[PDB]
Amino acid sequence: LPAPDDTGLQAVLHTALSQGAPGAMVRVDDNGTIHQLSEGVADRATGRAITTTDRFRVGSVTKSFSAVVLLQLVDEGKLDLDASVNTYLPGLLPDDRITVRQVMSHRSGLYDYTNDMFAQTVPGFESVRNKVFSYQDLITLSLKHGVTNAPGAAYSYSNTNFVVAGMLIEKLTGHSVATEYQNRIFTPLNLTDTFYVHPDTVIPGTHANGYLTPDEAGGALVDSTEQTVSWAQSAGAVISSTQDLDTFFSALMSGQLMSAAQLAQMQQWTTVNSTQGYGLGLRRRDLSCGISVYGHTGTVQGYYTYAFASKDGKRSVTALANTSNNVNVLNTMARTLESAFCGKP
Ligand SMILES: O=C(NCCS(=O)(=O)O)c1ccccc1
Repeated sequence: LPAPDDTGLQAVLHTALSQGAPGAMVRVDDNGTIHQLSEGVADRATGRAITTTDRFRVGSVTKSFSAVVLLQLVDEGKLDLDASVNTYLPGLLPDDRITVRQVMSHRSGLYDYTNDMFAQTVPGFESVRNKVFSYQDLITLSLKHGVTNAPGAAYSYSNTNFVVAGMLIEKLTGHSVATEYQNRIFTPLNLTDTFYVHPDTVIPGTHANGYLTPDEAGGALVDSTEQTVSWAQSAGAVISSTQDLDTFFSALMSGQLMSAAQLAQMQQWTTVNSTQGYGLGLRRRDLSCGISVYGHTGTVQGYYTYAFASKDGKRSVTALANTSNNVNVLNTMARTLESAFCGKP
Protein backbone atom coordinates (compact mmCIF):
# COMPACT_ATOMS: atom_id res chain seq x y z
CA LEU A 1 0.00 0.00 0.00
CA PRO A 2 0.95 3.64 -0.52
CA ALA A 3 1.95 5.54 2.65
CA PRO A 4 -1.01 7.17 4.43
CA ASP A 5 -1.11 10.91 3.77
CA ASP A 6 -1.38 12.77 7.09
CA THR A 7 -1.38 16.23 5.46
CA GLY A 8 -4.38 15.04 3.37
CA LEU A 9 -6.07 13.64 6.49
CA GLN A 10 -5.49 16.96 8.30
CA ALA A 11 -7.14 18.80 5.37
CA VAL A 12 -10.15 16.48 5.47
CA LEU A 13 -10.75 17.11 9.15
CA HIS A 14 -10.33 20.87 8.70
CA THR A 15 -12.83 20.84 5.87
CA ALA A 16 -15.32 18.86 7.99
CA LEU A 17 -15.06 21.52 10.71
CA SER A 18 -15.63 24.27 8.11
CA GLN A 19 -18.82 22.43 7.06
CA GLY A 20 -20.27 22.16 10.57
CA ALA A 21 -18.67 19.26 12.43
CA PRO A 22 -17.74 20.44 15.94
CA GLY A 23 -14.98 17.84 15.94
CA ALA A 24 -13.53 15.30 13.58
CA MET A 25 -10.85 12.67 14.00
CA VAL A 26 -9.19 9.65 12.38
CA ARG A 27 -6.94 6.76 13.39
CA VAL A 28 -5.04 4.56 10.96
CA ASP A 29 -3.35 1.32 12.06
CA ASP A 30 -0.86 0.83 9.24
CA ASN A 31 0.57 -2.63 9.90
CA GLY A 32 1.71 -1.66 13.35
CA THR A 33 2.46 2.02 12.81
CA ILE A 34 -0.27 4.36 14.11
CA HIS A 35 -1.52 7.56 12.51
CA GLN A 36 -3.84 9.71 14.65
CA LEU A 37 -5.29 13.14 14.01
CA SER A 38 -8.12 15.15 15.50
CA GLU A 39 -9.45 18.70 15.20
CA GLY A 40 -12.09 20.60 17.14
CA VAL A 41 -14.24 19.81 20.11
CA ALA A 42 -15.84 16.81 21.78
CA ASP A 43 -18.14 19.17 23.70
CA ARG A 44 -18.91 22.43 21.93
CA ALA A 45 -20.39 24.09 25.02
CA THR A 46 -17.46 23.38 27.34
CA GLY A 47 -14.83 23.53 24.62
CA ARG A 48 -13.26 20.19 25.52
CA ALA A 49 -11.09 19.03 22.63
CA ILE A 50 -11.93 15.86 20.69
CA THR A 51 -9.34 13.13 20.69
CA THR A 52 -8.95 9.76 19.00
CA THR A 53 -9.43 8.00 22.37
CA ASP A 54 -12.95 9.43 22.84
CA ARG A 55 -15.72 6.84 22.80
CA PHE A 56 -18.60 7.41 20.43
CA ARG A 57 -21.76 5.83 18.98
CA VAL A 58 -20.86 3.78 15.88
CA GLY A 59 -24.40 3.64 14.51
CA SER A 60 -24.87 1.25 11.61
CA VAL A 61 -21.33 -0.15 12.00
CA THR A 62 -23.23 -2.29 14.52
CA LYS A 63 -24.55 -4.33 11.60
CA SER A 64 -21.08 -5.85 11.10
CA PHE A 65 -21.03 -6.95 14.75
CA SER A 66 -24.46 -8.54 14.36
CA ALA A 67 -23.35 -10.21 11.12
CA VAL A 68 -20.28 -11.70 12.77
CA VAL A 69 -22.45 -13.25 15.49
CA LEU A 70 -24.87 -14.70 12.90
CA LEU A 71 -22.02 -16.10 10.80
CA GLN A 72 -20.53 -17.78 13.85
CA LEU A 73 -23.96 -19.35 14.40
CA VAL A 74 -23.76 -20.63 10.81
CA ASP A 75 -20.33 -22.14 11.60
CA GLU A 76 -21.85 -23.85 14.65
CA GLY A 77 -24.69 -25.35 12.65
CA LYS A 78 -27.38 -23.30 14.32
CA LEU A 79 -28.33 -21.12 11.35
CA ASP A 80 -28.70 -21.72 7.61
CA LEU A 81 -28.31 -18.57 5.51
CA ASP A 82 -30.76 -19.90 2.89
CA ALA A 83 -33.47 -20.86 5.34
CA SER A 84 -36.54 -18.66 5.62
CA VAL A 85 -36.57 -16.14 8.46
CA ASN A 86 -39.98 -17.54 9.40
CA THR A 87 -38.51 -20.98 9.96
CA TYR A 88 -36.71 -19.60 13.00
CA LEU A 89 -39.21 -16.87 13.96
CA PRO A 90 -42.55 -18.37 12.98
CA GLY A 91 -45.06 -15.88 11.70
CA LEU A 92 -42.72 -12.93 11.82
CA LEU A 93 -42.75 -11.88 8.21
CA PRO A 94 -45.57 -11.87 5.62
CA ASP A 95 -43.50 -13.84 3.13
CA ASP A 96 -41.97 -17.25 3.93
CA ARG A 97 -39.59 -16.87 0.98
CA ILE A 98 -37.56 -14.13 2.67
CA THR A 99 -34.32 -15.73 3.78
CA VAL A 100 -31.64 -14.91 6.31
CA ARG A 101 -29.12 -14.19 3.53
CA GLN A 102 -31.53 -11.74 1.94
CA VAL A 103 -32.04 -9.89 5.21
CA MET A 104 -28.32 -9.68 5.89
CA SER A 105 -27.63 -8.24 2.42
CA HIS A 106 -30.54 -5.74 2.36
CA ARG A 107 -32.36 -7.72 -0.36
CA SER A 108 -35.44 -8.63 1.71
CA GLY A 109 -37.83 -5.90 0.65
CA LEU A 110 -38.63 -5.03 4.25
CA TYR A 111 -39.67 -1.40 4.61
CA ASP A 112 -37.32 0.74 6.68
CA TYR A 113 -39.44 2.05 9.62
CA THR A 114 -36.90 4.79 10.26
CA ASN A 115 -38.33 6.62 7.20
CA ASP A 116 -41.44 7.16 9.32
CA MET A 117 -39.49 8.00 12.48
CA PHE A 118 -37.07 10.54 11.09
CA ALA A 119 -39.15 12.27 8.35
CA GLN A 120 -38.27 15.39 10.40
CA THR A 121 -34.79 15.05 11.92
CA VAL A 122 -34.95 16.81 15.28
CA PRO A 123 -38.62 16.10 16.06
CA GLY A 124 -38.01 12.45 15.21
CA PHE A 125 -35.01 12.31 17.51
CA GLU A 126 -37.02 13.91 20.28
CA SER A 127 -39.72 11.29 19.70
CA VAL A 128 -37.48 8.19 19.92
CA ARG A 129 -34.55 9.19 22.08
CA ASN A 130 -36.08 8.16 25.41
CA LYS A 131 -38.25 5.29 24.16
CA VAL A 132 -37.63 1.59 24.67
CA PHE A 133 -38.87 -0.67 21.87
CA SER A 134 -39.01 -4.41 21.69
CA TYR A 135 -37.62 -6.04 18.54
CA GLN A 136 -41.20 -7.04 17.68
CA ASP A 137 -42.37 -3.42 18.03
CA LEU A 138 -39.90 -2.35 15.30
CA ILE A 139 -40.85 -5.23 13.00
CA THR A 140 -44.54 -4.30 13.41
CA LEU A 141 -43.75 -0.71 12.43
CA SER A 142 -42.07 -1.95 9.25
CA LEU A 143 -44.94 -4.31 8.45
CA LYS A 144 -47.46 -1.43 8.47
CA HIS A 145 -46.00 -0.95 4.96
CA GLY A 146 -45.79 -3.37 2.11
CA VAL A 147 -42.51 -4.82 1.10
CA THR A 148 -40.67 -2.67 -1.43
CA ASN A 149 -39.45 -5.50 -3.71
CA ALA A 150 -39.71 -9.23 -4.15
CA PRO A 151 -37.44 -11.43 -1.93
CA GLY A 152 -33.81 -11.16 -2.98
CA ALA A 153 -34.67 -8.92 -5.96
CA ALA A 154 -33.04 -5.58 -5.18
CA TYR A 155 -30.68 -3.87 -2.76
CA SER A 156 -32.52 -1.47 -0.50
CA TYR A 157 -30.88 -0.59 2.77
CA SER A 158 -33.18 -1.19 5.70
CA ASN A 159 -32.64 -1.06 9.45
CA THR A 160 -35.49 -3.58 9.76
CA ASN A 161 -33.12 -6.24 8.39
CA PHE A 162 -30.75 -5.96 11.35
CA VAL A 163 -33.65 -5.79 13.81
CA VAL A 164 -34.50 -9.23 12.39
CA ALA A 165 -30.82 -10.11 12.89
CA GLY A 166 -31.02 -9.32 16.61
CA MET A 167 -34.22 -11.29 17.04
CA LEU A 168 -32.57 -14.26 15.36
CA ILE A 169 -29.51 -14.01 17.59
CA GLU A 170 -31.57 -13.87 20.75
CA LYS A 171 -33.93 -16.68 19.74
CA LEU A 172 -31.30 -19.11 18.55
CA THR A 173 -28.87 -18.52 21.43
CA GLY A 174 -31.28 -17.87 24.30
CA HIS A 175 -29.08 -14.92 25.27
CA SER A 176 -29.21 -11.17 24.82
CA VAL A 177 -27.35 -9.54 21.95
CA ALA A 178 -25.19 -7.79 24.53
CA THR A 179 -24.06 -11.16 25.91
CA GLU A 180 -23.37 -12.54 22.45
CA TYR A 181 -21.39 -9.49 21.34
CA GLN A 182 -19.38 -9.63 24.60
CA ASN A 183 -18.58 -13.31 24.48
CA ARG A 184 -18.00 -13.66 20.74
CA ILE A 185 -16.35 -10.35 19.89
CA PHE A 186 -15.59 -7.84 22.63
CA THR A 187 -13.86 -10.16 25.09
CA PRO A 188 -11.90 -12.27 22.57
CA LEU A 189 -10.54 -9.13 20.84
CA ASN A 190 -10.08 -7.24 24.10
CA LEU A 191 -12.21 -4.32 22.90
CA THR A 192 -11.95 -2.31 26.13
CA ASP A 193 -13.71 0.74 24.68
CA THR A 194 -16.62 -1.20 23.14
CA PHE A 195 -20.00 -1.61 24.72
CA TYR A 196 -23.64 -2.48 24.11
CA VAL A 197 -25.62 -0.91 26.94
CA HIS A 198 -29.11 -0.58 25.46
CA PRO A 199 -31.37 0.87 26.75
CA ASP A 200 -29.01 2.86 28.94
CA THR A 201 -28.47 6.40 27.63
CA VAL A 202 -25.06 7.04 29.23
CA ILE A 203 -21.85 6.57 27.24
CA PRO A 204 -19.31 5.01 29.62
CA GLY A 205 -16.08 6.93 30.15
CA THR A 206 -14.71 9.85 28.21
CA HIS A 207 -16.65 10.39 25.00
CA ALA A 208 -17.36 12.74 22.17
CA ASN A 209 -20.75 14.41 22.47
CA GLY A 210 -22.94 14.12 19.41
CA TYR A 211 -24.48 17.13 17.72
CA LEU A 212 -27.52 16.67 15.52
CA THR A 213 -27.76 19.20 12.70
CA PRO A 214 -31.34 20.47 12.30
CA ASP A 215 -33.13 20.33 8.97
CA GLU A 216 -33.24 24.12 8.80
CA ALA A 217 -30.04 25.50 7.28
CA GLY A 218 -28.10 27.52 9.85
CA GLY A 219 -30.14 26.19 12.79
CA ALA A 220 -28.67 25.66 16.25
CA LEU A 221 -27.16 22.22 16.90
CA VAL A 222 -28.92 19.81 19.24
CA ASP A 223 -26.93 17.70 21.74
CA SER A 224 -27.93 14.15 20.84
CA THR A 225 -25.32 12.31 22.92
CA GLU A 226 -27.60 10.55 25.38
CA GLN A 227 -30.33 8.35 23.92
CA THR A 228 -31.45 4.72 24.20
CA VAL A 229 -30.75 3.93 20.54
CA SER A 230 -33.67 1.53 21.05
CA TRP A 231 -34.95 2.39 17.57
CA ALA A 232 -31.87 0.57 16.17
CA GLN A 233 -30.51 -1.99 18.75
CA SER A 234 -28.69 -4.70 16.73
CA ALA A 235 -28.86 -2.39 13.70
CA GLY A 236 -27.12 0.56 15.42
CA ALA A 237 -26.49 0.75 19.21
CA VAL A 238 -22.79 -0.27 19.72
CA ILE A 239 -20.42 2.21 21.40
CA SER A 240 -16.73 1.99 20.49
CA SER A 241 -13.51 3.83 19.74
CA THR A 242 -11.26 4.31 16.72
CA GLN A 243 -8.72 1.84 18.10
CA ASP A 244 -11.35 -0.81 18.76
CA LEU A 245 -13.07 -0.54 15.37
CA ASP A 246 -9.65 -0.79 13.72
CA THR A 247 -8.96 -3.93 15.78
CA PHE A 248 -12.38 -5.38 14.89
CA PHE A 249 -12.25 -4.90 11.13
CA SER A 250 -8.60 -6.01 10.98
CA ALA A 251 -9.52 -9.19 12.88
CA LEU A 252 -12.50 -9.77 10.54
CA MET A 253 -10.61 -9.36 7.28
CA SER A 254 -7.58 -11.33 8.52
CA GLY A 255 -9.74 -14.36 9.25
CA GLN A 256 -9.99 -14.33 13.05
CA LEU A 257 -13.76 -14.13 13.61
CA MET A 258 -15.30 -16.99 11.63
CA SER A 259 -14.43 -19.80 9.25
CA ALA A 260 -12.98 -19.05 5.86
CA ALA A 261 -16.18 -20.36 4.31
CA GLN A 262 -18.34 -17.89 6.22
CA LEU A 263 -16.04 -14.93 5.53
CA ALA A 264 -16.37 -15.78 1.86
CA GLN A 265 -20.16 -15.69 2.21
CA MET A 266 -19.85 -12.36 3.97
CA GLN A 267 -17.99 -10.97 0.96
CA GLN A 268 -20.44 -12.04 -1.74
CA TRP A 269 -21.13 -8.56 -3.02
CA THR A 270 -24.53 -7.17 -3.97
CA THR A 271 -23.96 -4.14 -6.22
CA VAL A 272 -24.75 -0.76 -4.57
CA ASN A 273 -23.16 1.44 -7.27
CA SER A 274 -20.24 1.22 -9.64
CA THR A 275 -17.73 1.68 -6.75
CA GLN A 276 -19.60 0.00 -3.85
CA GLY A 277 -21.03 -3.34 -2.76
CA TYR A 278 -22.85 -4.81 0.19
CA GLY A 279 -22.10 -8.33 1.46
CA LEU A 280 -23.61 -9.74 4.67
CA GLY A 281 -23.49 -6.85 7.09
CA LEU A 282 -20.35 -5.58 5.34
CA ARG A 283 -19.56 -2.89 2.77
CA ARG A 284 -17.04 -2.64 0.00
CA ARG A 285 -15.74 0.74 -1.22
CA ASP A 286 -13.60 1.04 -4.33
CA LEU A 287 -11.08 3.88 -4.01
CA SER A 288 -9.74 6.13 -6.71
CA CYS A 289 -6.39 4.49 -6.81
CA GLY A 290 -7.79 1.01 -7.56
CA ILE A 291 -7.77 -0.29 -3.98
CA SER A 292 -10.94 -1.72 -2.39
CA VAL A 293 -11.59 -1.52 1.33
CA TYR A 294 -14.04 -3.37 3.53
CA GLY A 295 -16.02 -2.40 6.58
CA HIS A 296 -19.04 -0.27 7.37
CA THR A 297 -20.26 3.28 7.73
CA GLY A 298 -22.18 4.51 10.68
CA THR A 299 -24.75 7.10 11.09
CA VAL A 300 -26.72 7.73 14.29
CA GLN A 301 -27.86 11.09 15.63
CA GLY A 302 -24.83 13.30 16.10
CA TYR A 303 -22.18 10.82 14.89
CA TYR A 304 -20.78 9.90 11.47
CA THR A 305 -18.34 6.96 11.28
CA TYR A 306 -16.28 5.35 8.58
CA ALA A 307 -14.49 2.09 9.59
CA PHE A 308 -12.71 0.20 6.82
CA ALA A 309 -9.78 -2.17 6.40
CA SER A 310 -7.72 -3.56 3.54
CA LYS A 311 -8.52 -7.04 2.26
CA ASP A 312 -5.85 -8.69 4.46
CA GLY A 313 -6.69 -6.51 7.47
CA LYS A 314 -3.18 -5.09 7.67
CA ARG A 315 -4.29 -1.47 7.32
CA SER A 316 -7.45 -0.23 9.04
CA VAL A 317 -8.91 3.25 9.35
CA THR A 318 -11.67 4.67 11.54
CA ALA A 319 -12.88 8.25 11.14
CA LEU A 320 -15.52 10.03 13.24
CA ALA A 321 -17.19 13.43 12.99
CA ASN A 322 -19.52 14.31 15.88
CA THR A 323 -22.39 15.60 13.83
CA SER A 324 -25.02 14.03 11.64
CA ASN A 325 -27.72 15.20 9.22
CA ASN A 326 -24.99 17.08 7.35
CA VAL A 327 -24.28 15.55 4.00
CA ASN A 328 -21.35 17.87 3.32
CA VAL A 329 -19.62 16.52 6.41
CA LEU A 330 -20.59 12.95 5.57
CA ASN A 331 -19.13 13.27 2.08
CA THR A 332 -15.99 15.01 3.30
CA MET A 333 -15.30 12.36 5.93
CA ALA A 334 -15.29 9.67 3.23
CA ARG A 335 -12.15 11.34 1.89
CA THR A 336 -10.25 9.98 4.90
CA LEU A 337 -10.26 6.62 3.11
CA GLU A 338 -8.56 8.16 0.06
CA SER A 339 -5.85 9.83 2.12
CA ALA A 340 -5.29 6.82 4.40
CA PHE A 341 -5.22 4.10 1.70
CA CYS A 342 -4.33 5.85 -1.57
CA GLY A 343 -1.92 8.37 -0.04
CA LYS A 344 -0.57 11.49 -1.63
CA PRO A 345 -1.19 12.21 -5.31
O1 LIG B 1 -30.84 7.04 9.86
C1 LIG B 1 -31.61 7.97 9.83
N1 LIG B 1 -31.38 9.03 10.74
C2 LIG B 1 -30.18 9.05 11.56
C3 LIG B 1 -28.89 9.52 10.85
S1 LIG B 1 -28.92 11.24 10.46
O2 LIG B 1 -28.92 11.79 11.83
O3 LIG B 1 -30.07 11.52 9.67
O4 LIG B 1 -27.70 11.62 9.66
C4 LIG B 1 -32.73 8.20 8.89
C5 LIG B 1 -33.41 7.05 8.42
C6 LIG B 1 -34.46 7.11 7.51
C7 LIG B 1 -34.91 8.40 7.14
C8 LIG B 1 -34.29 9.55 7.59
C9 LIG B 1 -33.21 9.46 8.48
